[PDB]
Amino acid sequence: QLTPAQQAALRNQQAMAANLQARQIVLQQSYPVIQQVETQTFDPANRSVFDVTPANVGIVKGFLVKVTAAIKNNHATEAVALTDFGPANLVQRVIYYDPDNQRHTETSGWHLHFVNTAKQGAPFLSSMVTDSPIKYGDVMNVIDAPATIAAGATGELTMYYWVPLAYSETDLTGAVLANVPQSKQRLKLEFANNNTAFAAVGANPLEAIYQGAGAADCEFEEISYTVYQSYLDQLPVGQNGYILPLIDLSTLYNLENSAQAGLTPNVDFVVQYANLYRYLSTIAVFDNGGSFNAGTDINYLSQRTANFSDTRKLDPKTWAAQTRRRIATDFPKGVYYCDNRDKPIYTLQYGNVGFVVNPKTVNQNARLLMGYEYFTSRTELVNAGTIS
Amino acid sequence: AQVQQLTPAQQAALRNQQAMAANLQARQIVLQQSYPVIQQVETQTFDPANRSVFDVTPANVGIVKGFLVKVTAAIKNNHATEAVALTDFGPANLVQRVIYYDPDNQRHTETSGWHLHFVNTAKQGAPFLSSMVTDSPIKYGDVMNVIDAPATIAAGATGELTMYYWVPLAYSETDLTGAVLANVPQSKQRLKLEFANNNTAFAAVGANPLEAIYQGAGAADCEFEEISYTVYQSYLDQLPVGQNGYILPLIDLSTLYNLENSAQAGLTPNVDFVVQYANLYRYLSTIAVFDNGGSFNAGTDINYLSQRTANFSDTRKLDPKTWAAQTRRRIATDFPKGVYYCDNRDKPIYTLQYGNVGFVVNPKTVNQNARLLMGYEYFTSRTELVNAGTISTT
Amino acid sequence: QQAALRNQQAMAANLQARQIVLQQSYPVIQQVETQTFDPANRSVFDVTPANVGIVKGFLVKVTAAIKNNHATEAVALTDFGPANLVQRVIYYDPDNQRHTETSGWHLHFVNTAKQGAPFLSSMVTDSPIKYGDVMNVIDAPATIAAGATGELTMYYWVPLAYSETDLTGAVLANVPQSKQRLKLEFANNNTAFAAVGANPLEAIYQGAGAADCEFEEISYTVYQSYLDQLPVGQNGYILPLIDLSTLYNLENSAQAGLTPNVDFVVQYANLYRYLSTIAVFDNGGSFNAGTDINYLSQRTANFSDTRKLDPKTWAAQTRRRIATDFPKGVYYCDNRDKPIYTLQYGNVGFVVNPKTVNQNARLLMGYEYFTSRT
Amino acid sequence: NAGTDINYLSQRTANFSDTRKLDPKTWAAQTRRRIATDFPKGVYYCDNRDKPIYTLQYGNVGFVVNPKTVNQNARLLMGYEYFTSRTELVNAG
Amino acid sequence: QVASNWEGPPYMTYNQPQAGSVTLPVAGYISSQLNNYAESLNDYLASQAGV
Amino acid sequence: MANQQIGGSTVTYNGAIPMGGPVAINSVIEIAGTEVLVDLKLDYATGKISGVQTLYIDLRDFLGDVTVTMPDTGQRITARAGTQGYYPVLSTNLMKFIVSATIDGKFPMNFINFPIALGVWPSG
Repeated sequence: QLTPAQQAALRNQQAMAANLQARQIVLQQSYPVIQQVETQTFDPANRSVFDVTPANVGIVKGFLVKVTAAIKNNHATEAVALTDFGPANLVQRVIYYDPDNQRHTETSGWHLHFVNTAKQGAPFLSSMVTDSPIKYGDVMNVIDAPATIAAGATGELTMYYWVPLAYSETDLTGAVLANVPQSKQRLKLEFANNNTAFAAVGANPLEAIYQGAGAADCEFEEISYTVYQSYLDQLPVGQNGYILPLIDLSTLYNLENSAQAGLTPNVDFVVQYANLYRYLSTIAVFDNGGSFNAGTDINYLSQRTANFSDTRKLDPKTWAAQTRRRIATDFPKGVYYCDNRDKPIYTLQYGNVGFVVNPKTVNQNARLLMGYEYFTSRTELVNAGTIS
Repeated sequence: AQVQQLTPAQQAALRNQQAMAANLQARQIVLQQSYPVIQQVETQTFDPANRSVFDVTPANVGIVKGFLVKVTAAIKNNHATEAVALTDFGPANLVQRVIYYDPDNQRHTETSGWHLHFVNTAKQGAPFLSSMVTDSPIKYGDVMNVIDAPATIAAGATGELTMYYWVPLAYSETDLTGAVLANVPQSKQRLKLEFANNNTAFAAVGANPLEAIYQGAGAADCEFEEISYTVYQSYLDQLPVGQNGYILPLIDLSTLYNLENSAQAGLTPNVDFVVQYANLYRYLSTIAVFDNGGSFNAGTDINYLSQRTANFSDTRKLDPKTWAAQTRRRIATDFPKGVYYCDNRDKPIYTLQYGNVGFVVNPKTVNQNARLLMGYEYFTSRTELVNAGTISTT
Repeated sequence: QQAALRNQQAMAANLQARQIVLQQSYPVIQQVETQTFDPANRSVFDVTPANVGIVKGFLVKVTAAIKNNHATEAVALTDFGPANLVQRVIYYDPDNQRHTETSGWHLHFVNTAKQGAPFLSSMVTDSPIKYGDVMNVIDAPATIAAGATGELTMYYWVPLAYSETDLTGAVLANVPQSKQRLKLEFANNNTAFAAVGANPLEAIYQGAGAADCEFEEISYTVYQSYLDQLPVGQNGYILPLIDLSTLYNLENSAQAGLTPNVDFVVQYANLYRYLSTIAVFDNGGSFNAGTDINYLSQRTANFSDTRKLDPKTWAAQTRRRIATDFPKGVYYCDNRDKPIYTLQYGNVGFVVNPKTVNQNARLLMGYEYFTSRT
Repeated sequence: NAGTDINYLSQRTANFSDTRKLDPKTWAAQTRRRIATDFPKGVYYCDNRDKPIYTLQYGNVGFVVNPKTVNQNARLLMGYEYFTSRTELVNAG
Repeated sequence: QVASNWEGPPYMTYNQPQAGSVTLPVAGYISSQLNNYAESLNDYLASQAGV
Repeated sequence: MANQQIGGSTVTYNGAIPMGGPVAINSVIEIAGTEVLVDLKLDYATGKISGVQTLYIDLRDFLGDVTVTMPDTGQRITARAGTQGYYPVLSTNLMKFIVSATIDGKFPMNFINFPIALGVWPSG
């Protein structure tokens, strides 16, 4: 007793036990509701940035965003073809904001798709090809895009995005309480337009959808989007009011992305985990000057700690072998996943953690596109004994 | 209560709490001290032009968990120039009906073979007993042909089908709800199996390929040759006898895990067509087949699908693509053309009045003989299960 | 019995300490050795791992550069394929106790069985985003023509702990005079290329030009996965004591003496708790997809069978475990929900009743089991 | 740059909860009430003279910059102005 | 009505091992226990007869 | 001169007295078809013989040589043409054995499990 460091450790142990108890009361007594909040069809030649107001009901868990599009190739003779990211570049940016102006997610289009893949164990909303004579397979075309739009043809695209607030369906960490009176929540959505979704032969196809010799005449016709809100209702009521997990709702499950530049061949390139977050995953995309290679331009990927010690330091084919253990496939050409969900990276446990890439080949205008996925809470920072 | 009619804390108050603490204690004793056995119980080869309905007597051993039904069929074409092709449900239409009566002469599962196949798909998380295609150089894949059927039977060729059915009694290998005790000298327990005729398994061009297996121009001359079948009983042996007989989970062996199916009619375009969930059942999954007059479309004739409630009107209301996206999370693919699945396993529908929860289809183009073929999966309980009697030979 | 309460109170204290180690320590994976060699000189190598923390497995990456020097004929890949690149793996405890002494193809199949899918393979999907075979984690060409050179790669997971969340079978390698050891034998030029009409069991390629196929190199890399930064208390380390006392082993064998329409019983050892069984019916250099076996079973001591199934129904039970079929001739039996202890319920055996038996036909039996001193 | 490479600037307490999170044009609007003009390109002022920032634990108040465009060799120069008490009085005579 | 040796109905529990029971011992093992052997036979016959 | 080595193989063996009994195994070998594999892992697991420590190889009527190989060790004890003999072997808990010869023959072979010192009946 009597020391504020261990007096705070005792009430953090009691608050964590009462939070896990109140969580499973909620997940037993509530009901999952999913309802549509907005639908709009537009033209990207006029406007391509939209803001959606979700409903302030219940405990919000996340958003399902269907994006449908039509693309005409108006070239005379030349065709185009899909990129490696493809229809995941239909959305360029997803931003969500709390009713307290707390930013939750600021992914790109491709980074939100890869976190949806890595949290399923398979490519997101795909259908496996089986040997069954019963006609399963690709019936409804949930995520669909033509591989080639010829000169004069038209291609229908479909894409789905799960924008997560809560962590999972059994972990309500990051969910937004919305059954109290408060400000409105904000879900900003920037879409692909006629400048960012078609790339010429030789341009950087990172955020493009199609690339080819007829991309100068390609254009959009329509883009429709539908947003569905997934939330919990009929919340349980106790003797003191609502029974709520009080430090799960005040924790943020976030999905930033970033970038860095300045890579030198055969020199270790460190991207530090900057803030005091609890990092859960990490996606590195090696944009080697518009070129994307399957590990032949990287010597090793690694993760360092404070005393310069690698806690994993693998070949690019061995880094991809740990990816196949989780999602049962490979991420696209140039994308490197790092799972840390069992022991999250926290730069207050063993010092400062970094992310290392040692490149073998470096082209001009080469960069490393990062994507983070982490937890954020409020750090309590008591004084231990002496002040001086 | 805001969304559900009975709000799982106050629907737990409608059950005896002292009787379910003793029920979970008896289930974990049974699963600890028993052994999973699977035995072949009946085999028969027949020609369906003579006989097609078969009563199969299962063995009176242990606590029964389910039945594995292997059906093998050979099909001759016998046309001059035309060929037939496999339908969408395909080899799953080899069993037309399956009925099970327990030792207490209480009907457990009564449905068709296509609906039994889809519940077998939905509980696995993948298409039932299928092999996925991978990139591995080691020769995995389709080696043994567990479920197998030819895609095209040419003019004067023979095709060989194989199909497996799991007829569930217990819900899972751990939850022993719906299992029956059969460790008795005699019982009124049977397994009725209707099979495909030469009339219902071949459909001509234009006819409804719902219960059919093959469909084409040369379907008038198509014949079966043999529809040999095999039944495997899966049970738990060596029950933990304590004092006064078998230690049994009494509420688990008195609950039924049923798989009924139905057919609703009366659809008109651009309005809601509600199918009422029944009273006092605990619904776990719903399967709707939109038979649109012998034609099956991939979502393009539905405005939206929904699950409705009396108060708190729509709980989910999605596009046909968004409904299929919730299904691709569960079975890692989507069901065949015209089939729509609804999962209710974490929150089962148990609603204490009749039409309080309903299933909605809002169609957008309706043909003449259009109907919805519903398939349900639920828990129910009409009986109580007091303890039994012993012999004591003089 | 009063002695069944302390051995359940010892499991409760062990499971309390397992969730302290898995929650309050750091998972590390670091490279311990790499070496490139020519298999004409040597093919058996010993790998000294790092003696730190709680070791829970090894990841072995093997590459090869097979060249076909024939004049006109080619060779084709066998059914086991690149899984015959490591001929044997042997692991030794820090107290010089042998844990795992299986072969290469059996280590790959338990890797397949513990995942629910073929090990480190990419499944084919309908997705328009270019997922799939990008990095070639496991890769080998299907044919190697005359004068060509095929590049192979193959990954093995040598397990010590049972899974990532279950630390049973793990090895505490923080001991002073540690004898921790990992033997590895590789395919030389005599065991990897079989002629037509030979036994393609331990081979990799087989064809009319296998008499002039040879290796150019084999490189291996070993990675050790372990748990660092263990919780230290006042009385010392906080460890799952009867989890590190238990072994988790993988063995293989070879039985002979098969007769048509006669049951062939292989007995389970009474000291082990068997978790899985893999039987490869090698019918004299020929492999068949169930068309030479009447049934397979798991018969107990009296005469009672527990799973007496047709070879197609036996394959139906493995398709709800690994979601595909093993190669032709390979049969899998799962007992993870209830392990074959065969000390608390009689003497269980494994039965194969064959239909056709050729000359020099054998039955290879891979095992996977727990072991302790209870 | 004149605010075109910063998303927002802020002052959060327990690394979580911001107290003045503003975009660069509203941040410059708070200094036009202070010095009646704009500081030069790249210079951002934060006034805390009415209630000074004073913690008892290190890092329990932070200064946040969320950039938008970052070039190589980018650094953030931080000028401070603060009061500090001495441990005793100053020995007048 | 309770009996100190009643293990349940004797035609159902005579060949049944007990609860934990990894390996069963024999009930007696001049060379070993003798009056424990005789009382292990009287306790078994009292189970088959119900006091 | 003074070329150091790179890799050796450390491995445990059987050299003590069994707490069962002195137990040998007659495993008469038929060659002129292939090489012959002997696997005694089944006997080790099922309660029988604990580990092969000595071989008795009986080549009296054979015209060629007979080679026995341990795979965990690589030891290649090769008995000679018209001789019988006791040979101590370095063998592990894996009792696998690769028996070979030159041409033909039937050979009485005993897997002995207790230490018998070496001897060979004719010498030269």
